[PDB]
Amino acid sequence: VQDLLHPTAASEARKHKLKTLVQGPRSYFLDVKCPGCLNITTVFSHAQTAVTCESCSTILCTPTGGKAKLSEGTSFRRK
Amino acid sequence: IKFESRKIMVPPHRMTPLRNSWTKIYPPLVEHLKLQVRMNLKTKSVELRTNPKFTTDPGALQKGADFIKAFTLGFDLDDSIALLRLDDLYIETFEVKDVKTLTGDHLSRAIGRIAGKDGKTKFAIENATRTRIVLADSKIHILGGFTHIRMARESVVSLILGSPPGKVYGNLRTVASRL
Amino acid sequence: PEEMRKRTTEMRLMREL
Amino acid sequence: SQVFGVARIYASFNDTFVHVTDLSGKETIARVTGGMKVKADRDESSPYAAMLAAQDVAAKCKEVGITAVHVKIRATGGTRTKTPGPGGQAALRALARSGLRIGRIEDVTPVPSDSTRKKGGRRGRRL
Amino acid sequence: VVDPFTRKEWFDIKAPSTFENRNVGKTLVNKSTSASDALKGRVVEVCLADLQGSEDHSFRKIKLRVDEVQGKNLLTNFHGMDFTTDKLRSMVRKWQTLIEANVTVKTSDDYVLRIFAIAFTRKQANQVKRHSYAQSSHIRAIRKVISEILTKEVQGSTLAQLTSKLIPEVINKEIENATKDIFPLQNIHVRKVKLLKQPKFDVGALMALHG
RNA sequence: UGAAAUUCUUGGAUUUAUUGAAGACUAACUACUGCGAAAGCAUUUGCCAAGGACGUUUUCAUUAAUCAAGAACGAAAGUUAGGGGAUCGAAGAUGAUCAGAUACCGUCGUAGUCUUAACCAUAAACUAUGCCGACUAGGGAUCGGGUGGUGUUUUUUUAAUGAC
Ligand SMILES: [Mg+2]
Ligand SMILES: [Mg+2]
Ligand SMILES: [Mg+2]
Ligand SMILES: [Mg+2]
Ligand SMILES: [Mg+2]
Ligand SMILES: [Mg+2]
Ligand SMILES: [Zn+2]
Repeated sequence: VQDLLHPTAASEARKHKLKTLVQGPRSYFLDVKCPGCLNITTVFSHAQTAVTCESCSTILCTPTGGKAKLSEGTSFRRK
Repeated sequence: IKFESRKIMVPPHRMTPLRNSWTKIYPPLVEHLKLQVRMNLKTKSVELRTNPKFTTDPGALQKGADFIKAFTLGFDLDDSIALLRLDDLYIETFEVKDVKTLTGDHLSRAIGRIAGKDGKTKFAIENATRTRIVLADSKIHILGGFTHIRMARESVVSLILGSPPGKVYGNLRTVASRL
Repeated sequence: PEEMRKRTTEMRLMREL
Repeated sequence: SQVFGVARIYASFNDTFVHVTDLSGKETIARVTGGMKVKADRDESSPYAAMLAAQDVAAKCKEVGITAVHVKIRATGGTRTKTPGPGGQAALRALARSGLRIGRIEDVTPVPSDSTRKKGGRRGRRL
Repeated sequence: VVDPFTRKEWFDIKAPSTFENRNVGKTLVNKSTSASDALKGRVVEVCLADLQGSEDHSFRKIKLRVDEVQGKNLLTNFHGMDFTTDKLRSMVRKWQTLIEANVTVKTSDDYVLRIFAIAFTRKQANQVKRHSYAQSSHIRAIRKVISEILTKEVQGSTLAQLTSKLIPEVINKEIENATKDIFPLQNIHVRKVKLLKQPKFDVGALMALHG
């Protein structure tokens, strides 16, 4: 037995994004630090574009089927 | 009695039954036929050889190979042993598509018709015709005397072409009485 | 260990079944 | 001291051939068929016919000098059945009993990748 | 009125130096009235086990064609390779994908030939699925890899060198190494070799092959 | 063939080996599994456009469901005009017409089967079961995508991928 008004956090975490009590995105944004210039760039987790660092024009992420794959050597933090 | 060898490759789906029945397979081969038996696990092929100092019957090697082959096709051990016991047994093999190009559910029903409910139809042919039948998917093998396998083949083929089992069953009684 | 191989076989038979 | 030939066995529905030739296959050593050893055309495919044919070639080959044969058994193949019949099986057994050394046994039936239509028709054949 | 074998004459066939056992039996032909013309172009197929004296090659056959005659010795040259039907029927099994490739290529000797290679998918050690089907992308990639490999070895070699590679099955191991990352495989074999076209005959290149 | 006979055959049949030509078809892998609106679709490689599902904190903002009229495709057979014509083969001919489990068998085979440009628009075209939307049990298998693991294997330098 479960309470629909107050679902368990793990239960909601298992469900699809649109099937929760109040639908919301499971994506997030990241601060990616370019290996060269050490500046921070905001990158979408599921980015569909090869985000490039504006100063150095270096590839920070590459698109894939779902989450974008971050370039090797790029440090990241969740924002 | 010169040094000769035979190799009979075992298909994978017959290896496990070969394991459980190996205890009853090498005695007749090594004792009556005086054959040197072995299975090459690396090649998964049963190897038989004539021992020149011991083997005496020239037809032992070929007789043994057919016995292994009969078990390989799917015939029970005791039925295969009949090849060692006798010398006038042969194996007839033919496919469903040879008789009639059946596909999809038509092929499934043809196999079901030959076997019959609870295998009754297959046993009916086997008893009346004094033969053993192995129904491997669309591949049919018949074992028995030459005149006998032809009779069983005709009864099987009539089933493939669409003849109902009931009518074929009555025909089996008639030929059985003649036998 | 080799007991893990035994586990895979038991699952394989159950799947084939 | 050991000369090899090749023993080609063609096991059809209505007859069995036993043909022994040199290794290349161009030169024929002895060809005997089920019909040449039986009085009634019904029994030409009979195993008994094959045994007589196999024994005759086995005797003839020993006269020539051939002392061992590689068996290449085949059926009609093509759009028809692919497995050798009892006539072929009987011929193989007789050859072994003859004392002629059997080198290697392989099935060389003509198997089509995909073939023309079969003579039966839509309703089948071989009533 | 004439027993044909009174007039026949026997000839001993000798195989290339690339094979261990040169003695490969004998044949017969009518005595010259010439015997050479009938002898030339004659093709003999023999299992590799006999030529190498090892049962590891029980499922492979080599066709050698007669090219020269000297003093009852028939000097032959490599003409083709194939597998026995029983072995092929053994490998081809249910619940797996069959990947077959063919490539037409000419050796350094202008010997145009066609190589057919076959392979099958296999399930991992810990795999539990019944089947090991490969997605069509993987099949296409493996086929491309096999084609490139076969072209590379054939083009950069002579026909004798090609046979010397065929006997130990190095090409199969090379294919296995190249395709290891794409998808696991089994029964990788060079199924067949056809010799389509031939260059101008050079008796020197045959005598050198036969020593 | 149940036994024969029409048929081919000492001018070499059937069988054997080395080739060559033609036209179809893609075995085994092959599985109610995959794809397509349906009919249907199975050798490799390339080009052309098309498509579902999945991922998206992208965009428009009711643009949607069902559908007389009207239109596109529609197995097999079939018609018109060229091409091709290997196999099988309606029609037609012909051998035998004895024997009931093997009782319709054999041989030659026109149209067709294949293809190009158009007609025809029918099937047990079947899940004998309209389309759209909502809700109502558990279980583990499979196909495509995605997420998670400090899981095995490979990469036999690591690794990262790929496969499990
Ligand atoms: Mg698929
Ligand atoms: Mg879409
Ligand atoms: Mg229309
Ligand atoms: Mg026309
Ligand atoms: Mg349909
Ligand atoms: Mg509904
Ligand atoms: Zn930078």
